[PDB]
Amino acid sequence: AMANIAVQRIKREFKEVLKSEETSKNQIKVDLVDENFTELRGEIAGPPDTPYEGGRYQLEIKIPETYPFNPPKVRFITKIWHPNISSVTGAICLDILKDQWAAAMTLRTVLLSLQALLAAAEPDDPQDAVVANQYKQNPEMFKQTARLWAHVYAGA
Repeated sequence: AMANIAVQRIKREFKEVLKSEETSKNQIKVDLVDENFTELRGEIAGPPDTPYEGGRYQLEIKIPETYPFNPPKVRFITKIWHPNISSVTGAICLDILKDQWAAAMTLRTVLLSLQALLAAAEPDDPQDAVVANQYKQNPEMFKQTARLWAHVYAGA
């Protein structure tokens, strides 16, 4: 097992996700992978009124031994076309997953923050340059491409 603080935090946070209004709306979900709690599987719904609407995105979530004092490591398993996520690896550019993690944050707020990122790209500080360039230079074709990928990869 992990340290008591980490185990108790993760169990509490799993309960929080289960009991949340957002899971009742089918917006977020977290499931077990191990017999332990070092890897979890997240899922988020594409926010409404975005190219990701209708899609569901699986997330690889790795909990460090130092939880809650360092962030989970999170990657998109489900491929997505977004300026702040690698279209190749699913790697995520988001401050709360690096220098702006706070110990008060939770699995629930991480999932909800990732949804919010889907609704509010920051192309000037990108993860994927090709995607970010298209977002800026041809937003109509960015939208068509992201929608297509939501159908192709995310069940939209």
